[PDB]
Amino acid sequence: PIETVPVKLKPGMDGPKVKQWPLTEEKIKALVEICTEMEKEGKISKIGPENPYNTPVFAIKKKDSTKWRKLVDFRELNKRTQDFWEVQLGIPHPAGLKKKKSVTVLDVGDAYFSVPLDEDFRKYTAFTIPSINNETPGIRYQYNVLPQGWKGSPAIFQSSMTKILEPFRKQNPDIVIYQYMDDLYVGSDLEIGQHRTKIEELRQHLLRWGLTTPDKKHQKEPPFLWMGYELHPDKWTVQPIVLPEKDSWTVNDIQKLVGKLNWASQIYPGIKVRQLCKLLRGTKALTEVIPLTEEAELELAENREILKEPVHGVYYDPSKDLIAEIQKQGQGQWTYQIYQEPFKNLKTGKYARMRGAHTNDVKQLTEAVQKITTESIVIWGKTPKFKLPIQKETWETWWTEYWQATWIPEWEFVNTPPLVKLWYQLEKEPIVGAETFYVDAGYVTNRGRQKVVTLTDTTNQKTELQAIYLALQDSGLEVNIVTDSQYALGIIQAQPDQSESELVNQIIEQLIKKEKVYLAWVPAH
Amino acid sequence: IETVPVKLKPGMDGPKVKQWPLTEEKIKALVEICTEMEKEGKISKIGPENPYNTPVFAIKKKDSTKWRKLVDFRELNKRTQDFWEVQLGIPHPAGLKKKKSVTVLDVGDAYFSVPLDEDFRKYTAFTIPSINNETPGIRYQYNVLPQGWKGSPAIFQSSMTKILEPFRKQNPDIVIYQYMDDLYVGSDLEIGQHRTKIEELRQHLLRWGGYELHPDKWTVQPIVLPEKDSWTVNDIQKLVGKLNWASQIYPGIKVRQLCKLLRGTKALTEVIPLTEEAELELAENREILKEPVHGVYYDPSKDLIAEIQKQGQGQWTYQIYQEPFKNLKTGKYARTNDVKQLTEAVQKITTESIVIWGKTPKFKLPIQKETWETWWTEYWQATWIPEWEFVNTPPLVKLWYQ
Ligand SMILES: CCOc1ccnc(CCNC(=S)Nc2ccc(C#N)cn2)c1F
Repeated sequence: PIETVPVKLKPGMDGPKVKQWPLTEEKIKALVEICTEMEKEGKISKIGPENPYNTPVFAIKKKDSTKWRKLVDFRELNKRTQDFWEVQLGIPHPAGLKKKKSVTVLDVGDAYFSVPLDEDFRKYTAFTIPSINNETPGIRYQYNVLPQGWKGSPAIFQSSMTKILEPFRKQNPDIVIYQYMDDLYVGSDLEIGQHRTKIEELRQHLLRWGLTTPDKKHQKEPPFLWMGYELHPDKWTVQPIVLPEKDSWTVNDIQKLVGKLNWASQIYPGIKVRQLCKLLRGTKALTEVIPLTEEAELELAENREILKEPVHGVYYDPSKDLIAEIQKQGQGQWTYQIYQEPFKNLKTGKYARMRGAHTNDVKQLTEAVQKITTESIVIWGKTPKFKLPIQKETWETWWTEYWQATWIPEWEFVNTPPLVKLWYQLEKEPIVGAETFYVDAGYVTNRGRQKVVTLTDTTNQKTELQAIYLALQDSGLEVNIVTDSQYALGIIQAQPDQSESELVNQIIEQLIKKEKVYLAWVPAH
Repeated sequence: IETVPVKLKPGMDGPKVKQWPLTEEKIKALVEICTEMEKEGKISKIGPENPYNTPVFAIKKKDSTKWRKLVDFRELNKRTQDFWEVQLGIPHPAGLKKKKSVTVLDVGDAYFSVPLDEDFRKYTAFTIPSINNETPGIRYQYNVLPQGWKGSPAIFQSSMTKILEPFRKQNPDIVIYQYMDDLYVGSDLEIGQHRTKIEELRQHLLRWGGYELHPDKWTVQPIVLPEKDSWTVNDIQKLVGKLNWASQIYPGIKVRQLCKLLRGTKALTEVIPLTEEAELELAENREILKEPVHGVYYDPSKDLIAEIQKQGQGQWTYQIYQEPFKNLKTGKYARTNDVKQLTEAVQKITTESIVIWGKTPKFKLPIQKETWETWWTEYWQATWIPEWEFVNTPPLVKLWYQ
């Protein structure tokens, strides 16, 4: 049988002592029968009036079925049971799989029941079945195996399974098994019949420890509709996305759509949601109907196109390098796709995350690179060779300049417009000949120029950039600007090309225009 | 054979740290190593009853094709009780930091001998991760004294001095300091004569079962002012700004005569001759900067902070202080890529801290967590791990250091 995992209650706390809710005499009977079957098979065992502990038990009918089912409430117990390592949350992404000749998944029967429970804990699983007659038994039992609905059942169960599987796996390196709750997904490049054979070795091997599996004639095989994607032994896509042809769009509708849209991006390249995504501005209620904008309609229609033809992602070929390519799908938007074979997509994807109020393509593209690397390390345990629309000369320039340190893996330039570039650079030295503006809301130049202004609804910082702006404004092709705002300085010294603040974006505009610009900082008073 | 009952600080519980994604290569490496450590009963697979976790990493050794398992017990150590290391608890030899040359040895393996208190074992839990989550992940916990845990060098201390008192007695001309898994050996002998005495210890250590630092040649890179032919308004300006910032440290810095050259909205490039009056001010400030601010003493009860700046072209700068502006040391580092470099500086700076004060400082790194977390293990070689934090450097600061 399986070796028991020692369980304990959280420190200080004691076992659960809960009163059994009242029960229907009809149920009282139904249970006694269910709890006899269990006692007979050994899954549970009648205990003595010694054990104070006790959790309530309920009776329900199998959804759309006519009979009785036992349901024990362990909430209190679970609040008293130590924390376990606990199952994984992260599931395998399709693109990480290697193609298998054949695959079949098995549903494990009464797995939790086919697993023992640490005796020193068995008591804590105590419950009672009220006796019909006013003065009669009202028998108490306690679990012997893993209780469905109990905190540590999954972990232990899975854990146990891994132990059971160990051997088989060992002598069948060709086979690849994936544990997922009460399902075993098995894949192999074995020839059809040979496959179906090991599947029989397994099933038995499982039966060895009471683990029952479903019978071939009623098992489950591809296509495998798994967590959002449709999995074939050769390729993979997302489960077909149908865009509603609604006439009246509401706020949930959109939010819902936008969400489903995002989903696709991981494989359907070119999907765009911006136009939809500014249909949500100022919205007042989850039920507000928003009439679609022209570009939104343009977008929706355009997305329907991409969704119309099913596309596919292929599997990971551990024999070939991974290749990564990025393009600028627009301001803030970057698209990328990973393939091993020339455009043989394993996965695709977008990147619109703006890290900070201000940024430039170089910085952002790098961040995109970083995002991908991370992702890749997780899916294929290795970093891809990048193909970027930026020249080393361009990169390495901004590189050195920046205060933060950064590093992009082995990467190759790809002359595929648009190309990321720096629209401007601050002069490293003050300019000889250029006018010199001393900005503080106004400025004063070495050439007599002045322009003190006042305004409405401003921020202290906002006023500072304002000045600089005016300076760029009224200046010629080459300017030397001097300021005391260390804030404005940091921003511009970053040489951003994009920002949320329109103001900034204007200044940026000025800068791209100038021939030469020297920005200098000076002390307070 | 008996195990000294170790305990976490009061109320404290075990670490449940996340395990950063590791590359295939690394995992394999860890899989081989651990499989071995298992055979030798050093570690053991654990059940789900154990909810604790410590990050593990694989790093390559300097001048060796072999891989080394690096466990990040940073948190565990953090919540591990203290040990009476006051009374005969080493502590720290002021002599070492000047003993000419010093070599660092990894004695981690020495720990594998001593068994670890069973009740404490569960906290050493760690996991070898798997790609794309195909499988559960190999789980283990240490049975022996684990390399990297602060409890190890302590418990072993006893037996450790035991094994060293002889060599000490033999070569009292040699300073021998232990830190976690490292052994700092200092001496003034000549190189050839040094590397030899080291090997004598290399083998004297085997009797029971590769760096090259030069402590004496370290110096406090101070703040410096430009010294140029002619001085344009800009120069003055920058000059004054820097001066203004430094004044908060060295109060004797006057800028009066310098700011008077700035009266007026002149053109940035206009050359300003220095009026003798001012010329002396510079001269003075210039002389006040020739040395670290007086009265900056180290406090053992306070955290030792470290800030690095990317100076550019492969040049970095740092400062070690506990209290703002009150720098204990200040230095620079010159070379690759930003990260490799950064990790090098880091390791170097830590080493010094250890050697000098006997503690790893807390670094404030000018990088992005994701990046650091991605490549740091690629070039890291130390056996300890300082605590770090990531920050954005303000443009002016980097300026004031060069
Ligand atoms: C529904 C997919 O289930 C699985 C998920 C994760 N892991 C496995 C084990 C074997 N996986 C590998 S490498 N091969 C593949 C390949 C194709 C398909 C399909 N259709 C399933 N698994 C699975 F079978």
